[PDB]
Amino acid sequence: GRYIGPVCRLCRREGVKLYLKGERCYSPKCAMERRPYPPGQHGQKRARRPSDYAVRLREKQKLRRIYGISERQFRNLFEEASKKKGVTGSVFLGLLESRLDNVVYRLGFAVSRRQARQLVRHGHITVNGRRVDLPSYRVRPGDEIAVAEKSRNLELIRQNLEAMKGRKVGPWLSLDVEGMKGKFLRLPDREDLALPVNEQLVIEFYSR
Amino acid sequence: LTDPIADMLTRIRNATRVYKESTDVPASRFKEEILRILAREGFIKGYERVDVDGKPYLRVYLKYGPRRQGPDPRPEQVIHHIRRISKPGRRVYVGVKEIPRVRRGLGIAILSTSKGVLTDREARKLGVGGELICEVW
Amino acid sequence: MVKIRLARFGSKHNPHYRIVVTDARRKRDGKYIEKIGYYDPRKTTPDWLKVDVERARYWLSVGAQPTDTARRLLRQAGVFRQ
Amino acid sequence: PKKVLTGVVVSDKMQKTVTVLVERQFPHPLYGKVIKRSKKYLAHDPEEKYKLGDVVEIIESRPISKRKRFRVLRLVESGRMDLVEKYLIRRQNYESLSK
Amino acid sequence: RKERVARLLRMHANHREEVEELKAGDLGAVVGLKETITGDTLVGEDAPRVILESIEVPEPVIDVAIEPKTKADQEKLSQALARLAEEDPTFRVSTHPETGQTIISGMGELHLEIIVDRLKREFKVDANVGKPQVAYRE
Amino acid sequence: PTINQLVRKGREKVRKKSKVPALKGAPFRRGVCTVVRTVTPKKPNSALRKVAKVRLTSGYEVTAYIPGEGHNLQEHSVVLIRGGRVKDLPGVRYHIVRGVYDAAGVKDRKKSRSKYGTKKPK
Amino acid sequence: RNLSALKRHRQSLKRRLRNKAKKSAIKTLSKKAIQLAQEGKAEEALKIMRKAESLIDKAAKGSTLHKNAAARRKSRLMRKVRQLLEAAGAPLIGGG
RNA sequence: GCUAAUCCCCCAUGUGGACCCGCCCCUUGGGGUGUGUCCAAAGGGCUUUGCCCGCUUCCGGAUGGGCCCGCGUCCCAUCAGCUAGUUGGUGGGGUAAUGGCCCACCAAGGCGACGACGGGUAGCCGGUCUGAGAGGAUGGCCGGCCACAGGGGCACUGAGACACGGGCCCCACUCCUCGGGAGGCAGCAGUUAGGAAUCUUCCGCAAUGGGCGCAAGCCUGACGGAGCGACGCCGCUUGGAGGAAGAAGCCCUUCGGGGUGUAAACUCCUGAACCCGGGACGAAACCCCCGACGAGGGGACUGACGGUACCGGGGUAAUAGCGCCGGCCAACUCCGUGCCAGCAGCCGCGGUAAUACGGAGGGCGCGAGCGUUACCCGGAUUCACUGGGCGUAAAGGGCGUGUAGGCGGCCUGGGGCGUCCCAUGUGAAAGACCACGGCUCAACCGUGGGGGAGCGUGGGAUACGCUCAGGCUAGACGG
RNA sequence: CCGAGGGUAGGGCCCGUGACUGGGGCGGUCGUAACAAGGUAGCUGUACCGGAAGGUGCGGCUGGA
Ligand code: SF4
Ligand SMILES: [Mg+2]
Ligand SMILES: [Mg+2]
Ligand SMILES: [Mg+2]
Ligand SMILES: [Mg+2]
Ligand SMILES: [Mg+2]
Ligand SMILES: [Mg+2]
Ligand SMILES: [Mg+2]
Ligand SMILES: [Mg+2]
Ligand SMILES: [Mg+2]
Ligand SMILES: [Mg+2]
Ligand SMILES: [Mg+2]
Ligand SMILES: [Mg+2]
Ligand SMILES: [Mg+2]
Ligand SMILES: [Mg+2]
Ligand SMILES: [Mg+2]
Ligand SMILES: [Mg+2]
Ligand SMILES: [Mg+2]
Ligand SMILES: [Mg+2]
Ligand SMILES: [Mg+2]
Ligand SMILES: [Mg+2]
Ligand SMILES: [Mg+2]
Ligand SMILES: [Mg+2]
Ligand SMILES: [Mg+2]
Ligand SMILES: [Mg+2]
Ligand SMILES: [Mg+2]
Ligand SMILES: [Mg+2]
Ligand SMILES: [Mg+2]
Ligand SMILES: [Mg+2]
Ligand SMILES: [Mg+2]
Ligand SMILES: [Mg+2]
Ligand SMILES: [Mg+2]
Ligand SMILES: [Mg+2]
Ligand SMILES: [Mg+2]
Ligand SMILES: [Mg+2]
Ligand SMILES: [Mg+2]
Ligand SMILES: [Mg+2]
Ligand SMILES: [Mg+2]
Ligand SMILES: [Mg+2]
Ligand SMILES: [Mg+2]
Ligand SMILES: [Mg+2]
Ligand SMILES: [Mg+2]
Ligand SMILES: [Mg+2]
Ligand SMILES: [Mg+2]
Ligand SMILES: [Mg+2]
Ligand SMILES: [Mg+2]
Ligand SMILES: [Mg+2]
Ligand SMILES: [Mg+2]
Ligand SMILES: [Mg+2]
Ligand SMILES: [Mg+2]
Ligand SMILES: [Mg+2]
Ligand SMILES: [Mg+2]
Ligand SMILES: [Mg+2]
Ligand SMILES: [Mg+2]
Ligand SMILES: [Mg+2]
Ligand SMILES: [Mg+2]
Ligand SMILES: [Mg+2]
Ligand SMILES: [Mg+2]
Ligand SMILES: [Mg+2]
Ligand SMILES: [Mg+2]
Ligand SMILES: [Mg+2]
Ligand SMILES: [Mg+2]
Ligand SMILES: [Mg+2]
Ligand SMILES: [Mg+2]
Ligand SMILES: [Mg+2]
Ligand SMILES: [Mg+2]
Ligand SMILES: [Mg+2]
Ligand SMILES: [Mg+2]
Ligand SMILES: [Mg+2]
Ligand SMILES: [Mg+2]
Ligand SMILES: [Mg+2]
Ligand SMILES: [Mg+2]
Ligand SMILES: [Mg+2]
Ligand SMILES: [Mg+2]
Ligand SMILES: [Mg+2]
Ligand SMILES: [Mg+2]
Ligand SMILES: [Mg+2]
Ligand SMILES: [Mg+2]
Ligand SMILES: [Mg+2]
Ligand SMILES: [Mg+2]
Ligand SMILES: [Mg+2]
Ligand SMILES: [Mg+2]
Ligand SMILES: [Mg+2]
Ligand SMILES: [Mg+2]
Ligand SMILES: [Mg+2]
Repeated sequence: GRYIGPVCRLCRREGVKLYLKGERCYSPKCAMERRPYPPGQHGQKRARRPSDYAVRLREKQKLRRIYGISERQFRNLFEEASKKKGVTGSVFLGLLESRLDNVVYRLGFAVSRRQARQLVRHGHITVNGRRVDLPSYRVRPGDEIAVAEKSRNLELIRQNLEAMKGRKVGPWLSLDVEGMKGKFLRLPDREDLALPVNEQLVIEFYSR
Repeated sequence: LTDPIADMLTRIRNATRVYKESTDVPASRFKEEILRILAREGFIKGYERVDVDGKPYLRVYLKYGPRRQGPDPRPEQVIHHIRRISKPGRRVYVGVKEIPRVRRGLGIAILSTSKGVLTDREARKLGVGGELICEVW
Repeated sequence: MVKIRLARFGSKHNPHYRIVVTDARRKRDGKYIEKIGYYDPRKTTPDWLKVDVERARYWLSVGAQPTDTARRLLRQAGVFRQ
Repeated sequence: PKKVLTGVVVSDKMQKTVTVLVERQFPHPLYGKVIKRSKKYLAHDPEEKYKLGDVVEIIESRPISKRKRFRVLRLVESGRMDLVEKYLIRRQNYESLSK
Repeated sequence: RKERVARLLRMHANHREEVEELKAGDLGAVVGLKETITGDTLVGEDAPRVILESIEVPEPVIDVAIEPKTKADQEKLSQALARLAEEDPTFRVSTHPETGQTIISGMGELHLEIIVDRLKREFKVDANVGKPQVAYRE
Repeated sequence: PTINQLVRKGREKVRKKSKVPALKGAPFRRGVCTVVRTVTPKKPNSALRKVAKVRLTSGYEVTAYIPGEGHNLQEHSVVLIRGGRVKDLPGVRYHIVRGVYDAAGVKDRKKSRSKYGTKKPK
Repeated sequence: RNLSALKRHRQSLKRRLRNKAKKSAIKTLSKKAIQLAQEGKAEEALKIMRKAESLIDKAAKGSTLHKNAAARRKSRLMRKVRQLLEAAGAPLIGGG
């Protein structure tokens, strides 16, 4: 299945804070805030100038690990974006963003994709009325992604919806808080999202 | 002599790298038509029908860029490159759809066709094809 | 003799017939002569049936023979209405 | 259509039959240049009115014998023995190429 | 490995009866098994993967040397004394540490001299027999 | 070469030569051990490499390397082999596959146990 | 270990008899007429070749002969008889 | 020895057809015309002065074939000559039909360096895999064509076969009980053998399709489904949030410390599995009445998968492994060993302090998989058309002469073969591509769209190549 | 008449194998031919000779002076 392991060690190796926990990521108990160096016996040792391959690898695992997705599913997607028309980098990022378990997370139904995933899987998510429990559904523009009207009586969803009141969401999004509905308006433009990934380098990685 | 056309392109090629003012190639109406294009696209200043010991030739007045500053002042070339495609040993015959795009348009391709001796930009608009004579840029 | 027949396509538990004209002794899913319509028995799309009325008329006239359940689809699309 | 070919009689040494040598040209599938391939057809001459050197035309026809499937359509040019020479010399050149 | 039991058989005096089941504490034969050799354990395809006590106690108490003479049917000897070491588990095919010639270890003289002809009349092996050579010293 | 030359003669296609003929193009082949012993490798190495002589079902009789630390292969041992030569032993062009037939896996191997046929311990 | 193909077989043999016998008659009568046509016997030839022609066609009614074979069978017959009769005329009565 | 018919034959009728000969159109044996001759046929069913189902001859249709022709189709030239039914002719046999298919005779030809003959290997294509493309490789599954039905020969019946589950004969093998008989799983399952390796002696004719039948219906291992196998692709799970400047253990340590590590514990939340309930789409035709057995309208029967999917209620935190960590190449330290044991794809590593062996800790990579072996394409621009070379790196023939061949100066004209242009026919379906849509997604699957290269046909253009014609003197030859 | 094939006889091609044998590739004995004018410039086609590399004749090459 998913990576399903110790998630702080990931950030530490990447040297960038990947937001994989929600609440704790903002705490000063965040591993990154206390120990911004790679996991393992050799964390505090002077770095060796990473090779060109070394760069593209790590720049890819970043983007990969963020969305919490298998190298397989990730690769098909990338490859899908290459067959696709126009800009490979953006379209890849777009299709990545278009994943159900991600959209759910973008609308604050959950604090982590990990959590969001479980929400989709365990059923508590719907799409245009009817339930959808597959954490991979390419959400297309125009979709109403609410909470299960049969599962709205759950604190975890409530509290996470309780907080999502005023937050300015994706331009590609709209959020009916309280009523627990959500809409998917558009697919992202390049600028619309800022994440610590030089998308061009991932392309260069598979271009090997 | 076997290929006059190549020779012509070559008399030109040799002439430019030594920066000759002019250069003569023996005359043929087909060589004319190609030289016609060379001037009209600004690869040369033009040509003129001459005579050496009663033999019809064609003086080609070469064209170059400005003098240059630095350790080597030899001007940039106008005809950077010129080579035969179609040859007596192996003829090249593109149709319209397959006429190449020489150097992203920065250069030209010459082709002899049923409507005359045209360029790639030229034969395309007229929607034809023929013998891919040579390529220049 | 030349027939009007359903040639199964689709997949396992996803039937999707092509109403078709072919020789009787031909394999059910083999090379047919012409396609004159399709048929989705599950009815999972709005138009789960479409018959080229004009062409079915041509073949029907020359000796083409519909199957029992072939003409039902054909009758339903009114190839026999006066 | 009934295929029609143009070739030369290189043998009239049969009864009511002549051998028509037909040349064809085409670009090489990978190296482009035009190359000459040829072939010999046995043509039906029911009158024996065609002789060596006759540049003639032969038309696709119903079988006359084994490998006779062409009748002579018409004459185009007579006495082209020079072509006979070319075909004939090479055939004689083969005598050296033995072991 | 997983094995398909197909039919079930009972051997009588003058006929074999096909049966549907063999309850515990009962015996019979089974068709469809291919990898199962004697001394193995079969469990239901979702059953506790246990293994019965094998067997294992008697030790071969006669040993005789066999040499493939002249010479190259020692490889034709090997795949055919393999068809038998798993089916008649009694006899051993041992090669001596020092001066190692093959020592077909039998449970008896007759258990070897009826295995003697299996190799000679059924596996043919151009060989002649005798005794094992000694691991001497100086 | 001139283009006309190319039309006449053309380019010779390159044919590959199987580095493992005895397999009969199979992924693996079974065989019996006629001889099991040690052979010393060539310069600049020095050792006593464990190897086995094997008569394959393919008719061939080859010599095959035995990987890992320690083994149990003797004469008449039925053994499975795979491709891959040992650089230091000329004539050896195949490896015995550990943990198949009368070949045991390496006792007490913890790392990389699949290439040596050892089962995962508790 | 059984079928109705043997039935098909039993039938095949029975048909073979009818077919053979018919074809026999045809060959016998044909050559016979042709022979008379060569000696001519102009009358008796044509007199015979008619019962030949008939039996040729009568067989073609069934599976014995194909139409376009009997057509051939009849063609060659008459051409043979007539060409023969050309040596020593007097072709009477009627047939062709 | 008896006997019926839709079994066989004879006579009649002759729209018509078939054959010979003559004429007419046409042009290979196409279509008329007349004289002569030859040829048809079957009955059964009911509601019964009439329809149904069959029969016969002819013509046209439609679909399915036969045969023929152009071009395309692997390796070896250390295979260079091959051929007497051989090549053509005339006559005849034969066939649905051409043909040396076969036969008699006559002629002496036919093929081959543009590779005959011989040897090796191979079912061919749609496509598939790879590749920037050109190319290379490949034809499993599905679709089209071919070939075969233990090894061979033969013909019979038939619209169709020289017939897998039809017949005859020879062979080999097996098998039943002294004359003879039997068998043909390259059908569906299954056994056995071989092998590194490949499945259930399943369910159902409910669907679609096939043969027969007026119909009811019967048959159908086609087929629709089920089983086994990570073999492949796709989807999903083994949890989610919180949780110490951070327990125990283990590893490292300069003995200060560092690492595993928010990882675990523990807190709360969710709820794969399982439990109960409901429960399919695929199935409306054939059939019945009305109408007329038509058109049209109504009505009834039918589910192998399967009480399966799916929907609802309840509901337990609930599998992780494999490779690698000298360089290529991402991931480093301790101990053990000491050219031993061992690693290895290449360079190479191991000889006492090894990031290269073996364990450990840690780490990197993928994740119900990870690795390995074999093979194919790639990188190999390392057979170089795209797109390489040959003074010294491998490579100019020892030198001439010349055959075939490839190639060829200037001007004008004819033809239009290449070449180019447009139109049109073909380029099946599946696949590929783009678009939407159906299974909750995806794989899978459906519906539309785009069609190209190639060849057929029609028209068009004439610069270059071709060819034909006429002139020139700069090449070349001569005085 | 032809005809599966059976038989007789004589050829051709390819595969496997064979006492013995030729050199080849890979892992101590004798000399020192080549690389420095390698201590006789070297290489060379050929010829004869010698345990062995080699020597020498005739001509050739410079990749020697
Ligand atoms: S807490 Fe800080 S370190 Fe741990 S995962 Fe969230 S962000 Fe990365
Ligand atoms: Mg793209
Ligand atoms: Mg790539
Ligand atoms: Mg199912
Ligand atoms: Mg003839
Ligand atoms: Mg064994
Ligand atoms: Mg070493
Ligand atoms: Mg053993
Ligand atoms: Mg008779
Ligand atoms: Mg018949
Ligand atoms: Mg008939
Ligand atoms: Mg009666
Ligand atoms: Mg009667
Ligand atoms: Mg009559
Ligand atoms: Mg003859
Ligand atoms: Mg004839
Ligand atoms: Mg013949
Ligand atoms: Mg003839
Ligand atoms: Mg040829
Ligand atoms: Mg073969
Ligand atoms: Mg084959
Ligand atoms: Mg196929
Ligand atoms: Mg056969
Ligand atoms: Mg068989
Ligand atoms: Mg047989
Ligand atoms: Mg049959
Ligand atoms: Mg048969
Ligand atoms: Mg057949
Ligand atoms: Mg059978
Ligand atoms: Mg049987
Ligand atoms: Mg079977
Ligand atoms: Mg199956
Ligand atoms: Mg059925
Ligand atoms: Mg049915
Ligand atoms: Mg059944
Ligand atoms: Mg099936
Ligand atoms: Mg599975
Ligand atoms: Mg998967
Ligand atoms: Mg601390
Ligand atoms: Mg600790
Ligand atoms: Mg600590
Ligand atoms: Mg946790
Ligand atoms: Mg719940
Ligand atoms: Mg609960
Ligand atoms: Mg239903
Ligand atoms: Mg009524
Ligand atoms: Mg239930
Ligand atoms: Mg539920
Ligand atoms: Mg837990
Ligand atoms: Mg790896
Ligand atoms: Mg790598
Ligand atoms: Mg590294
Ligand atoms: Mg290792
Ligand atoms: Mg050291
Ligand atoms: Mg050490
Ligand atoms: Mg190590
Ligand atoms: Mg290593
Ligand atoms: Mg390769
Ligand atoms: Mg290549
Ligand atoms: Mg390339
Ligand atoms: Mg080139
Ligand atoms: Mg050289
Ligand atoms: Mg020279
Ligand atoms: Mg010449
Ligand atoms: Mg010219
Ligand atoms: Mg020329
Ligand atoms: Mg033209
Ligand atoms: Mg298509
Ligand atoms: Mg969709
Ligand atoms: Mg389509
Ligand atoms: Mg002239
Ligand atoms: Mg014979
Ligand atoms: Mg014989
Ligand atoms: Mg016999
Ligand atoms: Mg020999
Ligand atoms: Mg030897
Ligand atoms: Mg010397
Ligand atoms: Mg010396
Ligand atoms: Mg010397
Ligand atoms: Mg010297
Ligand atoms: Mg020297
Ligand atoms: Mg000398
Ligand atoms: Mg001596
Ligand atoms: Mg001497
Ligand atoms: Mg000298």
